[PDB]
Amino acid sequence: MKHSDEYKIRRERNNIAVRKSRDKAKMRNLETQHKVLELTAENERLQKKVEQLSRELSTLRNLFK
Amino acid sequence: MKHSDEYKIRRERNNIAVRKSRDKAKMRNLETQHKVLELTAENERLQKKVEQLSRELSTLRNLFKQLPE
DNA sequence: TATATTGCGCAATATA
DNA sequence: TATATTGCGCAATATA
Repeated sequence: MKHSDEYKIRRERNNIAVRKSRDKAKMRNLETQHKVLELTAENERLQKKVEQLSRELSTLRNLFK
Repeated sequence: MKHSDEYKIRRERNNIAVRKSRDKAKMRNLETQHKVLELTAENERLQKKVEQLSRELSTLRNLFKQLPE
């Protein structure tokens, strides 16, 4: 029923709502992808810190010898 | 929209390709969500280890500085 | 030549 | 009444 002016307005508003809904869904998907990058970097940083602390513990303990 | 047989064949092939591409993208999203769960559990393990070792080092440093010269 | 990926429209459906 | 979400599809673009 493309000719009705009420139809044209309804499609106009739904197209706006559809694009808004899909935009939000895309941002949620990107946020999840970004969380993977953040956690990967943070886990690498924490592993480096584990290794640094272990080196410092071993150096300090060598003062016993 | 042509509407030749060549056009109908091209639309059919693209429609199949679109569904296959969307299925793959949705599966990637599911894998990414699982990856977040795996990395969060690993992050919690690493935070606990860093805290444990930091306390151990702090206590050992305190012991050594209680020594006289 | 082809398939893969993408933003979008439509209408049905879900929800307020 | 309204906006929000989604299966199906289209055509432009990206890629092989």
